[PDB]
Amino acid sequence: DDPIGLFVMRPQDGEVTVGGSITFSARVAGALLKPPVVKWFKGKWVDLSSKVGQHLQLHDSYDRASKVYLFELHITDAQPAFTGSYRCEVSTKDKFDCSNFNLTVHE
Repeated sequence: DDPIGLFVMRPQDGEVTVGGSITFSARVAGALLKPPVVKWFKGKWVDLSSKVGQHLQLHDSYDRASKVYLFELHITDAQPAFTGSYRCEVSTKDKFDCSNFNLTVHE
């Protein structure tokens, strides 16, 4: 099957009800002197780090035992406009990867 890129685990499609909360995440193996770096997007160009607040938070962590980096995107009090196409981009010193996923907000 397909070549192994940077994602140990890719972000998945998600569904949430209006007012609900949902987490998206990515895992990357550290094997690397510096942590991989993540960016989350809505559409081609909206950088969600610019959108952090009552409805959106980001959290990055590392598990020493497994040497895996975890990147989380938390959406809270979901609104209908949050529906759509999203993307996770990860960089290391040597590689770049990305992964597309969708959010659907119901009700």
